[PDB]
Amino acid sequence: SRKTLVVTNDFPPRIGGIQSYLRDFIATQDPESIVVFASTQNAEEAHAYDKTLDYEVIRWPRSVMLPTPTTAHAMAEIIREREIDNVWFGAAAPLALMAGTAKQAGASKVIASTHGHEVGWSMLPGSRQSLRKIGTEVDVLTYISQYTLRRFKSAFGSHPTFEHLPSGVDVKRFTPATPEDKSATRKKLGFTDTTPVIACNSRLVPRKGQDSLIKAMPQVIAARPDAQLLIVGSGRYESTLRRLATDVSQNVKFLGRLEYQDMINTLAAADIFAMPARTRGGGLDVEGLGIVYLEAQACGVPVIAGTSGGAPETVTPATGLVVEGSDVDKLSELLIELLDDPIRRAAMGAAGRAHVEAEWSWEIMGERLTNILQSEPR
Ligand SMILES: Nc1nc2c(ncn2[C@@H]2O[C@H](COP(=O)(O)OP(=O)(O)O)[C@@H](O)[C@H]2O)c(=O)[nH]1
Repeated sequence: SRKTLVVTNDFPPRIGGIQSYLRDFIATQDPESIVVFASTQNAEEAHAYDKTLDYEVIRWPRSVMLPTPTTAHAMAEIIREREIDNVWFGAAAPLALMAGTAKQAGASKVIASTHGHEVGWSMLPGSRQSLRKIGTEVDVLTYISQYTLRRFKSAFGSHPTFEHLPSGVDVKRFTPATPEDKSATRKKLGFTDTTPVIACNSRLVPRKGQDSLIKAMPQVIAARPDAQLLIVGSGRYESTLRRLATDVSQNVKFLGRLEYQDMINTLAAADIFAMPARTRGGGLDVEGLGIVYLEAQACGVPVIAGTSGGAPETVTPATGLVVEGSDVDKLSELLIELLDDPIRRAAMGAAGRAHVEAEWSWEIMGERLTNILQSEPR
């Protein structure tokens, strides 16, 4: 059994996307075969958190872990002391620039994980050269979607083998609602069993397409007068969204940022989950994957996804629909059509749940990581 050291600046108790990614991936592995080397933002909160774990965390007593000689030295010592076989950089740029030292220290395999940022790194000349240096020193480069791969593949070069490793979804916590729970949730919101409910859970920023949803509502409301768009989340774009929703205000609910379990109950009680993501920022503001799509399918709820980035990759023709956010006529048509067909909706949600259980759970994704970390080097 090969032993892995994960080297990261992004680790709990701090809250974030990479933090969740690593935490949930590490928990899929045998805890005796895992050591973490992480920076420390608050010493007493880090110690309190590390004591809840069944695997070792070694804290680097700096607020940010940077690719420096002292950090590489410390990483090297751990590699030899703990007899490390795999070195895993939880985020490729810039920390995986220490991959050379990992090989010098005696590690037989170096893995680096990309997420969203390396797409932006693909554009600048010097930034692109750092991606090349990482690529020459890393044996396995993981990516969240076929879209992100296409964007940065040539920057990294052909030395590493490229492996698909997106986040999974907890299929025991994101689970279809009982008729009891769903009915009670709706009453909590001031709705009934018959209220048409569209849910959008996401940060309130232009690219998520809550603006597109709001502009599609007049037609939906005309067709289904009691239809409700639930906007779950917070963000800078809220005030613009509230202004867009002025004339449809009776049918749009800004629920703000909900507690974790309330967010799951609200989602599971919805008829449709919609988030018509578009690409903005000159091609830089993109949906890398879209975990919310996987969470909706896990709750057995039909999905409307956008054309942005890796968003289409989350759904099948059986489980969800892919739409252009700016196409308001089509988005409205799709929502009304889906709201008027409860048989199709029941079929799409069932297929969505089966889809995540077959391809997107932490059990499935954990098996993929096991394969990467436990296979002999080529
Ligand atoms: N508890 C809670 N979680 C939310 C809320 N809005 C979004 N999220 C979570 O934030 C995550 C969003 O990730 P993702 O979809 O990938 O989009 P990203 O943030 O852009 O990367 C998902 O896991 C959501 O469940 C909210 O209002 N409450």
